Amino acid sequence: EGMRRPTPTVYVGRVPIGGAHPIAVQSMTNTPTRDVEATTAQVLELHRAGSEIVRLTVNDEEAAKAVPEIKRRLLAEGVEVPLVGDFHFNGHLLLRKYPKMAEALDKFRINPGTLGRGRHKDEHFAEMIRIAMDLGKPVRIGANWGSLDPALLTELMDRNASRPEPKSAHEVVLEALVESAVRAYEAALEMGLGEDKLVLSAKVSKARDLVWVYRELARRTQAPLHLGLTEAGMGVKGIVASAAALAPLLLEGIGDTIRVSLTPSPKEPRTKEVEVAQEILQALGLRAFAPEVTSCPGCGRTTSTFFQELAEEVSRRLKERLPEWRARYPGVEELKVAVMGCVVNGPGESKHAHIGISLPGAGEEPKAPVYADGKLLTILKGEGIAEEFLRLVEDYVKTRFAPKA
Amino acid sequence: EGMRRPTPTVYVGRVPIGGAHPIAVQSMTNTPTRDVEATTAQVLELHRAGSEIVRLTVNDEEAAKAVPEIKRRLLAEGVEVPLVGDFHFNGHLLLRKYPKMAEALDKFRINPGTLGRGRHKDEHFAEMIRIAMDLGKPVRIGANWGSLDPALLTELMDRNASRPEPKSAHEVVLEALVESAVRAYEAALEMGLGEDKLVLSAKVSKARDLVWVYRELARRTQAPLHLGLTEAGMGVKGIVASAAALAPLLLEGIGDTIRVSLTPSPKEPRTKEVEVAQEILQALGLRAFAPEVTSCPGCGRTTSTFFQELAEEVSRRLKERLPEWRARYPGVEELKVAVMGCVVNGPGESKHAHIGISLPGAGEEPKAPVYADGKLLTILKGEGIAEEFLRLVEDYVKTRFAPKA
Ligand SMILES: C/C(=C\COP(=O)(O)OP(=O)(O)O)CO
Ligand SMILES: C/C(=C\COP(=O)(O)OP(=O)(O)O)CO
Ligand code: SF4
Ligand code: SF4
Repeated sequence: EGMRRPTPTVYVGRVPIGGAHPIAVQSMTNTPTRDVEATTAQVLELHRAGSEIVRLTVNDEEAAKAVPEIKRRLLAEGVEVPLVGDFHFNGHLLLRKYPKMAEALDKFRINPGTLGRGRHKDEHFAEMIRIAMDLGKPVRIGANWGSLDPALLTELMDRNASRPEPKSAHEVVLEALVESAVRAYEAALEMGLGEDKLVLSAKVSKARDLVWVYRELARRTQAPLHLGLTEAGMGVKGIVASAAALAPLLLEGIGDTIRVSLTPSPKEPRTKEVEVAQEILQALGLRAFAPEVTSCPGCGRTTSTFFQELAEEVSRRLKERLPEWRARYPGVEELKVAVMGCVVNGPGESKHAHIGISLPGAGEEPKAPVYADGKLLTILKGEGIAEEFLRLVEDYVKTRFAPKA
Repeated sequence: EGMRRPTPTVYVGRVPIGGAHPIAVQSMTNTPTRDVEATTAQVLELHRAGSEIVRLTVNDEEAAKAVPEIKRRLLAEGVEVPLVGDFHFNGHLLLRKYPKMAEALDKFRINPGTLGRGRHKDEHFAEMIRIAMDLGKPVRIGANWGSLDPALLTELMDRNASRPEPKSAHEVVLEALVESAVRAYEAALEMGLGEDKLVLSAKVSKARDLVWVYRELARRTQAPLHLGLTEAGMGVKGIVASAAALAPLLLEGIGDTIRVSLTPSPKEPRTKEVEVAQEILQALGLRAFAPEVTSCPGCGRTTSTFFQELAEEVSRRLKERLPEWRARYPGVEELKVAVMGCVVNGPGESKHAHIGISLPGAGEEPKAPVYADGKLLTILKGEGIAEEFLRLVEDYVKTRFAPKA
């Protein structure tokens, strides 16, 4: 778009991850995995909302035993969404003990910071890779600075201490995180895990750090990169931090799949993080999921209640019509609609949309121009402007995005 | 931090804008400017929420007649927030006819696309600039692709047609927008408007485009830059788009004041855009407005309702106590609190905060280790871990951010 950083293709189930493929949205469940009903339902829900890949924790024996049945229930519904198993501390134990789960999973996640501490640490690593290789499973090697390999930090602390100009302890923590991921990645390649089976990540919780980190990742490896700002937080803060962190990197062509790590409000659904990941990619023109509305903030030049109501109804109708438009009209995901408050930027901004309307603001003739494909399509006056506009959009979508050839 | 693109300082009222100064948050009212009662109220509201400068439309005579009164009322409350006047089409008439309005304002906004169409557009431009200079008022020359100079687009469209390889119609639009701001900028300086009286913007409604644009503006001029994604839209979309548009630029050191162009929902207050502007800068470490919470998404390894509720309670308490902490504890705005769901990343991430808590996972003990200043502080057990942690948080602040000198 672009342009994309070159990487081999990693297939997570039927979903290809890589530089020649769309950046894939994924998310993670928060149901107890031992609860097959709750976990199956949420996987469905996340998949429904647009999660192309879904991760779940496989944290103990009960969780592992449920994974085949969850996978069974998804398949019985024709739901071929890929499951990634999240493993910490005991990943080698469960995968060994439970081969039906290892087989059920479509990808394993390994954290090089939660393997175990020492010389059995390598064995756990090697066991997990071996099982992936025997089954032909892809692996994510994912570092996270909340669980940084202490031995590596020490080693780089030692290294940095004797540089002619030592770097800051903070910069060294980052170095050590990158180094954890890269060295684990290179160890897996040395064991013979194919380039087409290995995804990397190395997450931190501050936007400025994360850009540093993934720039080094991209520089030092060829692997597709899983990008996210971990422990993003709640509400507006969590949404903003996630977007601000990922955007500079994505605009640089770094990132091949993303997850947004929002803390849900108790009154919020787990599908919200999917919404955010989608809006990030679409805002950067890197994906198109669903029609969008470009609207002005409204100011003293337009009637506030009228305007905000019109903008809200247009966005709700688009969302309403989307399930039908997907089936009927292929390509409708790229639809861009404008709703503007007055003649200052109304017409101009409307012409940058597929279709748009500007209301007459203060000082203006009581008319509301509608533009389509850059030129005046018609002029609305009177009551029922919202529904009139939405009829124009409906016909527009039918015409521009109709199936052809 | 950084580093900041160097610029002269432009004082908007008492608010300094420039490379040597904190990036200033601003906003814009949407009340009828002629409604003194409504508009004074909203300016206070926005200033209270943290808008350091507030813009209001001055679109007509009635609007103009109100601005001196609005300013009077703000000042009688000891509120010295700078007011920016947004002018289109008739700025020269209003500024000429209503000199007290000209004086009451703290800054004038000019749009080079809404001046008039041709050579009287220069006369309108010059009158406004001349008035600004006589009063020593700062000016923003703000271009917007929703009101792009049509003669300018034609010219560059024609010029581009004769390049050995013409650019797309889209890229030229961006070209013309830069050139509109750049040309108006050099025109105003040639008129003798001071470098310390000139701020620039050139806004588009698409992130990737906005990055290209402000990179060009930054390169071709020396002026402080007002940065924003115009017509950002509603809800999560508008929030994400604003964040993703501004972050790449701010991280590059481009941008000296920001505005977030959110379309409010009818049930949301005009202050949300200020909230978002705040979160953008604090996420990138550029400002510190208020304590923040770093929290995990939660997963199958912890109990959802408890974790999400506790995280919420922490964030609400921070918000509740800040007015008190603001007076008592200088610097508390930098406070970072972590709330984590389990032992995998809990301790690590917590040790990266000022104070944080690691909760007991689905592998259980109702007890939660608390970290402060990078090390283990204590271990809470039993019921009321939530309330006990928050008492620890209050005590932490009382000690860490205690009065000094
Ligand atoms: C579950 C977990 C961390 C946060 O979920 P995250 O998607 O923020 O990070 P990671 O899993 O490291 O990619 C364990 O590292
Ligand atoms: C009111 C207005 C535009 C939108 O408010 P904006 O702050 O999004 O854009 P601008 O004012 O052009 O910097 C007039 O261009
Ligand atoms: S389009 Fe008009 S009403 Fe909307 S923000 Fe711009 S000037 Fe104000
Ligand atoms: S800290 Fe624990 S509960 Fe939270 S997301 Fe990470 S692994 Fe899951």
